[PDB]
Amino acid sequence: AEIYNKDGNKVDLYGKAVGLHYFSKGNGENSYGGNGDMTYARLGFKGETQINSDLTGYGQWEYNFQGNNSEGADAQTGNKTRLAFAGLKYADVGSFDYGRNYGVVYDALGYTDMLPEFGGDTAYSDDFFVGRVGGVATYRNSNFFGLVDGLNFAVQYLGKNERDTARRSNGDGVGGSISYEYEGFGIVGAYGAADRTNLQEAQPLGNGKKAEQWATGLKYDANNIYLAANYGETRNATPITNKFTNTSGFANKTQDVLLVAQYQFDFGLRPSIAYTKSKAKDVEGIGDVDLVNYFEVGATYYFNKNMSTYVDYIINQIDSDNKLGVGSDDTVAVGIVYQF
Amino acid sequence: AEIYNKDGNKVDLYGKAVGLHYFSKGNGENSYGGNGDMTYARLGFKGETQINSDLTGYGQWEYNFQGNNSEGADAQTGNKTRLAFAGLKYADVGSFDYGRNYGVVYDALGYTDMLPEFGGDTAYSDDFFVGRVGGVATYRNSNFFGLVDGLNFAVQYLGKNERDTARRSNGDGVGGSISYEYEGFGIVGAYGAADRTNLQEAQPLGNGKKAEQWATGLKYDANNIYLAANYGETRNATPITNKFTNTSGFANKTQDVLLVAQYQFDFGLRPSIAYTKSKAKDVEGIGDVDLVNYFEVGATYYFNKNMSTYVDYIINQIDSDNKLGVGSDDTVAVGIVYQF
Amino acid sequence: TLADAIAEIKQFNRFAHDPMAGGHRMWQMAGLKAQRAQTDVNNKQAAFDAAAKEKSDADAALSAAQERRKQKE
Amino acid sequence: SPDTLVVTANRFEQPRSTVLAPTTVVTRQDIDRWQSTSVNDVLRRLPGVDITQNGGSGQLSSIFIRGTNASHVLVLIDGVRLNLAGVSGSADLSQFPIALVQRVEYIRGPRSAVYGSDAIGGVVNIITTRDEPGTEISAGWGSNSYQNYDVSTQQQLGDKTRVTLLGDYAHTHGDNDGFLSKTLYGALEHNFTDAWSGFVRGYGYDNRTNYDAYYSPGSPLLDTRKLYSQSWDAGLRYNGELIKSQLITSYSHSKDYNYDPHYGRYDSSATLDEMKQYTVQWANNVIVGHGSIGAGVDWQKQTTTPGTGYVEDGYDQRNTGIYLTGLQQVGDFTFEGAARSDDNSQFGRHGTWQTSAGWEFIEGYRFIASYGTSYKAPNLGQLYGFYGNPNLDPEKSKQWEGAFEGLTAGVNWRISGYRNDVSDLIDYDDHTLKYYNEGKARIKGVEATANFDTGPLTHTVSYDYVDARNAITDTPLLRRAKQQVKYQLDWQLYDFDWGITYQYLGTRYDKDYSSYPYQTVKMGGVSLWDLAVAYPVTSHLTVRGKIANLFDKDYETVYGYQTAGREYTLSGSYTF
Repeated sequence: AEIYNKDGNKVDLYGKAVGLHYFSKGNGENSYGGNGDMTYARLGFKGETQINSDLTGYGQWEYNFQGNNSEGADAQTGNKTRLAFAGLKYADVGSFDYGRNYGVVYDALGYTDMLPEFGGDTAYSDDFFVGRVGGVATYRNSNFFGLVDGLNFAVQYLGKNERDTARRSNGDGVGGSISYEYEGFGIVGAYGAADRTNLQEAQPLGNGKKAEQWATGLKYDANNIYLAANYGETRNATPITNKFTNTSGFANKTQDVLLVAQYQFDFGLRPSIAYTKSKAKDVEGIGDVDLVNYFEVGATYYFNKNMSTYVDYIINQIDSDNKLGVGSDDTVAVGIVYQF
Repeated sequence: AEIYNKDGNKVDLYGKAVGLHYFSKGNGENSYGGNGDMTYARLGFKGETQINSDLTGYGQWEYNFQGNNSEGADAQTGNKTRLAFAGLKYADVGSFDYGRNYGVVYDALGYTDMLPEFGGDTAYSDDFFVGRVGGVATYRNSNFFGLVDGLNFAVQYLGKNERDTARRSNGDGVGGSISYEYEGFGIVGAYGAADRTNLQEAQPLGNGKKAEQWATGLKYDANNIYLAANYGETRNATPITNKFTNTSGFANKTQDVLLVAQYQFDFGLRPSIAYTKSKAKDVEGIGDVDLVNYFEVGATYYFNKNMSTYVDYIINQIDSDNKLGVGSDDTVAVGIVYQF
Repeated sequence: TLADAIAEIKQFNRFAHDPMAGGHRMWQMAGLKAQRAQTDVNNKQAAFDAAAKEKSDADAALSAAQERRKQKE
Repeated sequence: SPDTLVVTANRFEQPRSTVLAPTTVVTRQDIDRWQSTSVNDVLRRLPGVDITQNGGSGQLSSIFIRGTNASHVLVLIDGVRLNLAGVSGSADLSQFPIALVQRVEYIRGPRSAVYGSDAIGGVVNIITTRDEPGTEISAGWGSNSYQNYDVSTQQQLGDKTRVTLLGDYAHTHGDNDGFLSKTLYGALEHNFTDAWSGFVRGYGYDNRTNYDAYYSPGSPLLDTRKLYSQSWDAGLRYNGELIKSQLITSYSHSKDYNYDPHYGRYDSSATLDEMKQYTVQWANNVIVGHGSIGAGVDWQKQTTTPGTGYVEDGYDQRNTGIYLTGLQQVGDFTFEGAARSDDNSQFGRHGTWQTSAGWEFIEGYRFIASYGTSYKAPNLGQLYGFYGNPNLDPEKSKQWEGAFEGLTAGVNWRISGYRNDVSDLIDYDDHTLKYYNEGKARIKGVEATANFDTGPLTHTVSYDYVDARNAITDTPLLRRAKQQVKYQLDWQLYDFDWGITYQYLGTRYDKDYSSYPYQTVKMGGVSLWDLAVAYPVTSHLTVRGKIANLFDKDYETVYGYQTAGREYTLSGSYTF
């Protein structure tokens, strides 16, 4: 909600609370998503200020707090800051921002990540360009300087991050994305490339330096309908863990396919269906294997903008014999949401 | 910004976001400040309420959240609450507060701590009186009961804090500070004394029980100009770490000199220059040595109160052969800020 | 490496007395290369001699120690 | 161009008429009309410029202004010594992409008193930044598999901030693969106030070029050169009504691999020349009387990598040049003057100075006299290589020039004679195997220029004569052409823009590299014609065609090495 809109400056505090639960057979080790109560509340602030008619500056930050944790030493587990960045929007030339934000490839992967709770599994966090990361500088053009309506492009530089874990570390990277929206229809294409750090190469799995991601997305949203299809391929970019070996690293090659079909009703209802798949190739000692392969069937009732309820049933098609100890169990989630 | 101002009560939520980066030759181990992405967001709330015409009560709190961290186990690293205190301001006699706040000596040290990112290194945190610490009770007089304009004084008692590390611990302490501002010029003098805990004495470096800090500050600020010069001396108060020995402790004696000269322009510009030096004496086995010895050269563009950008180049004059593993490398920092 | 540098010097020997040719640069350069690689070879020779000494000493050490084991057994 | 503004004379803007030394300026317009694809082709046609190249584009080339050595022309990029000569200590523009060139200011004559070292022949200030807003997508196909694709746009952000960007891809054959050049350029210029202004600017390029190398079995063929360069300039200008201040800093980094594709760019057989160049300049000018007085400092640091420039280890040479320049037009007189002292980390200090006088005896006809002393620092090779010698002194050049410029019935002409007594030339000695400081050279020549309109026709004719000789041996410095004739006929008709560039390059003297000892031989002097047409299809689309070396002449500039003849270029550009 907009709490402060004065002096040519406007502040929008946006926050929500989600009472959530996951069900599944067994304790939930093998469940796709998990099991139990997954309630969490997010708080964030967005701020703008028009310095000049043609130049305005903005800053946004978001944090997520989990409620499933106890009040002991594990209170902070799963608590983090998702987004924290700033930037300025010029009138037509474009806009430039910096901070902790989504990677260009997320722009392409946004079409599939429309599910209530699950979805966007391929778009891992703290990954090169697919998810939200810290240390990015992004430039964006809307409608190509107002030349061509609906066609906008963005470019992003990624400062190297040498962290303790290869899963969370990266190096110098670059990426770009283009999106043409016309009359409701939408097309997008994004590409990102970066260098893997010594820790990443040193990992038992994974080989090579050039970590590459790219994706193409298509969609149509109108008439209370939303269809979407994103196909993305990556090299040495996706993280992978082997429970049998209890060893991690990156995937020499990965193909990911996402498909979504959601309908919406006037009476605050939106049933959803989603197919997903990700196959890794040239895995060290496991050849080619499927990381995730499932169906979605879910729904969301929108009492209003500030109140909603939803359910999602994930038909995990992964088999138990999978060569990475992956969870071969179905799962379901039921959630209730308040948001201001 | 003021979000609630009703019923003789006023609440000012103040928060900002800073996209920051540090550059330096190499990985940044030897760099003065460091290297990499230092983006961070701070949130805080101040509140006042006029209980009576002559008596009003105030409460202030601030927290800092770091964005440089990943979403893994290190998310909470560097996240903390800077200030959290309360207190009451009487009409003329003065004001008294308690909580987690800056030490009286910080009052003197404020003149030098005007730099965009670096600066105020001597005013370390969780140190006796120079920086913000928890467990202080402070009383302040403004204009000496309204008798003499511009001459104000403060007194502070510091309850003992027995923490796990000598770096964060203290003992019973007392201190005072006086500041006379006349015609733009400003003068200040602060003194603090406390007892070191057994853990502090047990440390290999440092000797004696009376941990003492004191400082003197002079300035002239007007016409978009700000000059400042703080000279402070301490005994067994300043923290010191030896990479060669990988051992820490306190300095038997320390002299610190800080000088600042900043100009401001009508068109949202503010160039700055700063000299700094700190020499420790009677070091156990190291005689006298320099902890920090550098120049500053930087600038800041103020788009408006809510938006700004800045840069700072730190010419570290410390030599590599320093007998404490101190960073003998230069450094630079570039930052952008949104703040409401 | 020495044979290489000395082939490069035979290569550019032509230009040794030709001060205004490209090759006569690469010639002195090969000079430098050869004299270095030669010093290097000398150092490897010293180190190899030393290692051969140590190795012979060890070879005798075994004879003696296993005669001692035979006597003690 | 007559009576337009230049900066090269004393680093600050001034009408080029007011520069006493003979000057020429080429514009982006001028270059586009020539459909020039290399800087060497732009220079090859300026008077006193005599260029040689080992064939097509990118091929090793050397420029001789007024008959001087390649290492006697100072080449400036936006005003700072061209970094690609750094290691060589000699300008070579076959490899510098033409797309960055926007303005060429080119003043022939001693200029050490303004620019310091290695400014003997003249100053070429190639300004890469021009004030034409808009955006231009352009493409070009040519022979030798020439291809060029270039997107560029410069636009205003406010009223004080202009952002300029361009990307360009270019490939040519002409050797078996030729020259491949990829360039990216970004620059932002702000106007803090009416007089305060500042600018950042970064640009890089990659150049893969193939060449013929001496083959020896069992030994690598270093026949491929990969050059990666980037530059970062940052400046601050105060342009007031009486005082002008320039604070300029630049940092150029360059990596120059020569290798055998088979062996690899990083294989031990590969030669890597890494070179870092830093420059800090301060210039101040105060309008005094009918003129101004200027005084600056310019400092440069050159660091090299072991191996770089055929030298064992990598060296650090620092040079600071303090200078002062005065200029005052009294009545019909004009007195310009400059003094300089460059202190190099290599050879201590060395002084230099030139002074020119311009008396206007008749209104529209004046006599310019000028003298200059100029130095040249010994270069990386002749200092730190095995042939090198660190105690070498700079090469000295005394230069005197007399000229008459005048306007006669619609023709602007200049007749001028120049003397150049280069002394203390650095020469290598056979009987000692070291670089010595012995040689001398007596250069005498005449420059006769005339440009004139006749209705819609524009004629730019010029004759050049140069007699460069060894002052000791009295033998003429070889590979120079006795005399050149450069004549360009420009006449656009029915919006068709036409241009016939002619050039007769006289008789060179080159050495033959077939038999040994290498015998000096006379090169024939030949004429070369080039035709250029340009039509505007749309008020955006402009298609231009060019036939370069119309008559397919069998000229050579390096005896033995063939240079492309007949060659065509079709191109289109879309300005909006």
